[PDB]
Amino acid sequence: VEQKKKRTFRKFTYRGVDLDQLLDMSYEQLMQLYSARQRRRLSRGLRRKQHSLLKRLRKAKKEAPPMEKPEVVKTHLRDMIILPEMVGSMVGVYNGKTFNQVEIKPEMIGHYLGEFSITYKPVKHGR
Amino acid sequence: MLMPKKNRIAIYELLFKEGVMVAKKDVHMPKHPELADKNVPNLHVMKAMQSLKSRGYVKEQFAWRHFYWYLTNEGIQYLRDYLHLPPEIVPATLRRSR
Amino acid sequence: KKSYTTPKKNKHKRKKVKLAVLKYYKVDENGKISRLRRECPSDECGAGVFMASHFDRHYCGKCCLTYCFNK
Amino acid sequence: QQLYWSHPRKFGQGSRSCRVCSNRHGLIRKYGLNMCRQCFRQYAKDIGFIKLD
Amino acid sequence: GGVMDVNTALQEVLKTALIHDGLARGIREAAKALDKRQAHLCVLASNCDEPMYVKLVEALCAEHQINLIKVDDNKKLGEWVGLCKIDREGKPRKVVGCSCVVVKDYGKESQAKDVIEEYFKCKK
Amino acid sequence: AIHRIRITLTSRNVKSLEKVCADLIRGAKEKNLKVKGPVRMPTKTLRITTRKTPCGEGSKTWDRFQMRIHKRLIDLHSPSEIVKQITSISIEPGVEVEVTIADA
RNA sequence: AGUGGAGCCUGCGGCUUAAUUUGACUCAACACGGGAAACCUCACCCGGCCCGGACACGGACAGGAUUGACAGAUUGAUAG
Repeated sequence: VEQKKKRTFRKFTYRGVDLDQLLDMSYEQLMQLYSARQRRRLSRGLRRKQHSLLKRLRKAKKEAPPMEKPEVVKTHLRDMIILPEMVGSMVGVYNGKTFNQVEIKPEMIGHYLGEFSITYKPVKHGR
Repeated sequence: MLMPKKNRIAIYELLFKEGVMVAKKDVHMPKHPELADKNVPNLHVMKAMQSLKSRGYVKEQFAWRHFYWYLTNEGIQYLRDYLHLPPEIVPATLRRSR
Repeated sequence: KKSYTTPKKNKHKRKKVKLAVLKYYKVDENGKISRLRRECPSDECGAGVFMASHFDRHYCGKCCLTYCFNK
Repeated sequence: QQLYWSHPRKFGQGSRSCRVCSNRHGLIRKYGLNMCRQCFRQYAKDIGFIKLD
Repeated sequence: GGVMDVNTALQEVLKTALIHDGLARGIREAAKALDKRQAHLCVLASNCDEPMYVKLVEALCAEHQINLIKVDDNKKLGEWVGLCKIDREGKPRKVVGCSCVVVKDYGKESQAKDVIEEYFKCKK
Repeated sequence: AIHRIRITLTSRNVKSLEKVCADLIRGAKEKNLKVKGPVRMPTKTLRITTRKTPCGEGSKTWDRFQMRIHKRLIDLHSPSEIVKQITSISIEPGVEVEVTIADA
């Protein structure tokens, strides 16, 4: 369960780059194009000292067949912006007290992990 | 803290010769004043001195988050033996007399 | 109070069983030391140090983290 | 067996403290004082500050 | 100077070397020190449990200056270097061996140092 | 030759500053150097504003301390060392006096 | 001149939250704690490292108390 033409129908550009082209560019060439939030993170970060986390992504994607999703790979970071390399993995996105498990589909690219995990209820007062 | 008794002797010798030793207190610090044991937060210098202190031999004055070690008479005698250097070698106090 | 307690056992100290340490080389008569395990050529190596056999990794613990045959 | 025990701080009020205590909020960094206001009140005599107005 | 006795001549050098930091105690340190030219004495035990220990030491001695003088009891050799105060009913680190030890750098002139060196030269 | 020398005086204490300035001027001319006379610069009012109340409940009470640093300079023109020499002596505590090689 | 009415902001109550750290309650509590808090901070909550178990005394014990670490397991962390 990975890449385009599969979990997508909204499609077109994220932000300037069509998902076809996106998925077959590297993150290098991605930040060059139309990307401003992502661009700041990658430039100033400079590959961003989340090294081991990213390697755990590749590891469990590899060891699992490409026909199925990983064994789930947790992270504490949720400020990670989805890059085409990641896509098709299944990411435990920490909330400081829960790991919400979210498959990263081709429609999520350029968005943040954190936006798909909640710290917050739909809010009630007995509602 | 931990660390060998080569670092400890170096600190003690410097206290003995100067007659003062100083450290400062922060846990985000990397490095105590007066050489230290070198880009480390509050610990080795402080702890070596603290061990020395427990057994007597040095008087510690604290104020403005800094540790001023002031060498005592008994301490001059103790370090003289520990360092095993000749039985007067002058610890930088007694000097000029008023 | 926050959260924070942990069990221990020495989860907090190291002993690595009780260690074999230096009991290797082969000696015949007086006096020679004939190679056993593997030896590590570096300048940060000692002069009776070894590479732990652990096959397809062979690493000198006198070296800091480096210097590894995979043969 | 320390591996981490510091983290870079140069950001916000949390990167500095008073030079006799640890405190946050209202840290005078002007003129290189580096004291919290509460402490500065007691030492305002010693710096040379004076009230006439 | 002096001429002392032969067995106490060793002990003083062992004590000085420990404070200097240069007394190689127990097999791993002893062997490493021996196989380098820093060594200038090797005092062995021969009352070791499993004398393969002593055989390895002697083998090591052959290369990088041969130094041999034997003394008796492991525990005495340990004590001479210093790991106890020789005071009180207990000590926390009390009397236990170190067996064969090697001395890197005497670190003082005259006395026991001069005795052992002179003895070693005309011996070998 | 005559050399242009600038004596800066900085302090906070009017009366002390003033009678240091006096002594420099009077002793200068006494064994002949330039008199000039003081160029008063604007006193700078360092203002610090703090809460009077630790732990803020009650009323809004504010305390404002000032500290008034005073500056003056005097430009003497006369020869090299004997300027800075005759001036800077005869004073020790509590009024800064700087003698500067500045000005040609 | 308004304020109270409106929008938003900020503190406060109540609810909700694992956490909404917390002081204060007519004035003499309440954009008040110079408090414009991203995480860091941070006290709160969800987890983990480390000993800074000094020193004295006892035991273990240099045949190895303890320190470090490859790769693999792991985990937020190829954090030995």
